[PDB]
Amino acid sequence: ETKKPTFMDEEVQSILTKMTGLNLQKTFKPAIQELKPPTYKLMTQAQLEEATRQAVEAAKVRLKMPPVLEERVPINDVLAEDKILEGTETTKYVFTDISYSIPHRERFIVVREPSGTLRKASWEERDRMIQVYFPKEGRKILTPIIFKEENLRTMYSQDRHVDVLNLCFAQFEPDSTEYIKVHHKTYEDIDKRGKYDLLRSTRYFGGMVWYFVNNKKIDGLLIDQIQRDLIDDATNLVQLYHVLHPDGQSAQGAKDQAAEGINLIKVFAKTEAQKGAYIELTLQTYQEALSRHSA
Amino acid sequence: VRSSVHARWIVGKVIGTKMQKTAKVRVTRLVLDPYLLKYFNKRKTYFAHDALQQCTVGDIVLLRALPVPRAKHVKHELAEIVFKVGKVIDPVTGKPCAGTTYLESPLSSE
Amino acid sequence: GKATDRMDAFRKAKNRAVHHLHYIERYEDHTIFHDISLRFKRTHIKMKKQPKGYGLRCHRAIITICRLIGIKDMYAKVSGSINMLS
Amino acid sequence: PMKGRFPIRRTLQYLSQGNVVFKDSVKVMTVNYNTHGELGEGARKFVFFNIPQIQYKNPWVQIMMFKNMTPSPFLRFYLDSGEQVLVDVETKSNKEIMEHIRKILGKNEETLREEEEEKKQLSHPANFGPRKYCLRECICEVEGQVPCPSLVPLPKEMRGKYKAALKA
RNA sequence: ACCACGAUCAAAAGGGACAAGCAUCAAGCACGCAGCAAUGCAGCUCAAAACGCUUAGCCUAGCCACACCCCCACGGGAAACAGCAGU
Ligand code: FES
Ligand SMILES: [K+]
Ligand SMILES: [Mg+2]
Ligand SMILES: [Mg+2]
Ligand SMILES: [Mg+2]
Ligand SMILES: [Mg+2]
Ligand SMILES: [Mg+2]
Ligand SMILES: [Mg+2]
Ligand SMILES: [Mg+2]
Ligand SMILES: [Mg+2]
Repeated sequence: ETKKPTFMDEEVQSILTKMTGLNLQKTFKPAIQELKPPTYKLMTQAQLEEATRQAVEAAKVRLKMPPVLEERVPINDVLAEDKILEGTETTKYVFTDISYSIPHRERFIVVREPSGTLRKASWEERDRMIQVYFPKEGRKILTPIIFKEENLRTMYSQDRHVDVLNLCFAQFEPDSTEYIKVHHKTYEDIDKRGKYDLLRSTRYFGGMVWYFVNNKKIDGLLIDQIQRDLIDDATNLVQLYHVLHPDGQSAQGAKDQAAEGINLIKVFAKTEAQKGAYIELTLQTYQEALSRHSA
Repeated sequence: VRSSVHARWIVGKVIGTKMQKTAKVRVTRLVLDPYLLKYFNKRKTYFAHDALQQCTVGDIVLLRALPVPRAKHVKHELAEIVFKVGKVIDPVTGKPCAGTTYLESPLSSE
Repeated sequence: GKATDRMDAFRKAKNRAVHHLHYIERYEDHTIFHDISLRFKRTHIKMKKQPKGYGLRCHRAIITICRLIGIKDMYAKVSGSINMLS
Repeated sequence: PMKGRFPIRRTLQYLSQGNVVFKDSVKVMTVNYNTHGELGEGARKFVFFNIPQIQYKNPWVQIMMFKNMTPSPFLRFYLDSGEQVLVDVETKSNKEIMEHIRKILGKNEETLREEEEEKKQLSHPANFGPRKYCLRECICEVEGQVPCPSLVPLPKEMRGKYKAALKA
């Protein structure tokens, strides 16, 4: 009938890509690593514009948003219950099919329990066995302690939210419970302190916006965009909000009033926005500075 | 098509015709000098069966491997004379030439 | 500096050197602008531009002179005659 | 310095920059070129710059050169089936010659990508053995598993010196 | 299991490739080819190192060689740890 868009829809990806922005200086920040002597080229004005164009293309690949997945369902499937083996072993066996050309989500990984049961391995056992035999660079078999609540607050105090998301992406799977828990705790810390600029020009901004829109908490990000003269982004944020909440007070108000442009932010600020008063004030200040520049 | 001979097709220069129905052919290959990383010619001798005794010392020939060696050192046969000595036919135009000069102009037959 | 006494030679040398000063261009105030390869008489010197943190990996006399110039990162190799003045 | 003109040719980096990898049918490649003449200039640069790169990527293909045997330069390839491929190169540059032979007798980028993948199957990450062949030598290197006794002494209960002592 | 007109593994045989030093080792001396055969031709290798002397286990997931000596082992000399421990 009428399906609500997904994160990977072409319309949603285009909106979130523009809201993210593309800053070559931040996307290609100098990395602290083993260095080599740089090379030099003599370029005309046209060759330089072409080299800058290729850098923008390489940046749009680096800003590719990871897909937002729902939490995976636990695995609980018994293949056999060989009761004759009960009490013959004290430790369980973990059998991993290491056939090279098989997707990791299609590999059979089973466990023979001391009770004689042959069951499929759980998601946590799977990702651990896959790292044992197919070690991925940046991933650890034992969960690093950085992901403890006490150590994440230290990372947030230093405004290293992107590092937390880079660590989480390398350690956990996108549909894992640990992955979703860490991403949501990082998004919530950014919303509480208004640190939305830390994720701009990164591949994690779209996932953060997707989280605020679904949980109906875009007031903070909307205020941040107006204070930075990003009304084109602030207007798309309200439109994306109406698209994902069609049967809402704001979405209807925009239809009844045929609101467009800045008018959408006013309709949203009065109906569904929780900080409606602070949005009208922040929006009023913007229109003033825009009039002074016009005059 | 199978054959127990290693070198299936090779081009070489005839350097001897003193054996009956056998042409002695010098074959050169480029071999990389590992230290200098420069290619140098490495030559090897092959005996080729020439049933019609049509090979002349100095002509360039194409050798085809035999299914099995017909003698201790005869593992190939004359498949084609590429460049007859002193009687070259330009493959690009099909006209006879003497070095870098035509003996019959390509314009003769249009 | 030349003199019968060593301290007199020290005085002459350092007082004269300050009147024969070069100016050395430095890339980002820590290395040279490009690889330098030259021969002076029979002494060969090959210098390489290096990134930050590389340090001075050079003949000990070149290290001393680099610290006076203000070069922090460079590689140098000396071949042929190792004549200090050359 | 390195001897000769264009010493870059005598470096492994330059030799590996060849993009011509002949199909399995190519067995011999003869090169007929002239030492003098403006119309044979591209063929001379081809012999000077590219033949080393071709031979490096095709070590088992015989390459033989011939000087001043005909009025114009040309390449000729001899295939395993007995077919011969004549390529007229007069007036062409050495780059146009390399692009031509790559199109008619070179393996495409797809065929080469596949071959590289079939090689990666020979070094399975899950296998244990010497560093020359495997990433890890022993399972004790995997975090969480019982470490090597040479680094962390095993508990007395897991050692035969004290298992037999108690049992005996 | 048995046949596998197959796969795997791998001899013998054929082709190719494959250590170091000495050229004051420069020639080797039958080392080739044709023919169904009879037999005919006189060729074959070599300074791009033949032929020869000397040294050495090797290219190490391991491989090669040897197994008291006479390269071999009918035979002979002779009576065997280069399996472990030991002298
Ligand atoms: S090397 Fe793994 S137990 Fe010793
Ligand atoms: K023996
Ligand atoms: Mg064999
Ligand atoms: Mg000599
Ligand atoms: Mg002597
Ligand atoms: Mg020898
Ligand atoms: Mg020995
Ligand atoms: Mg003994
Ligand atoms: Mg014996
Ligand atoms: Mg013993």
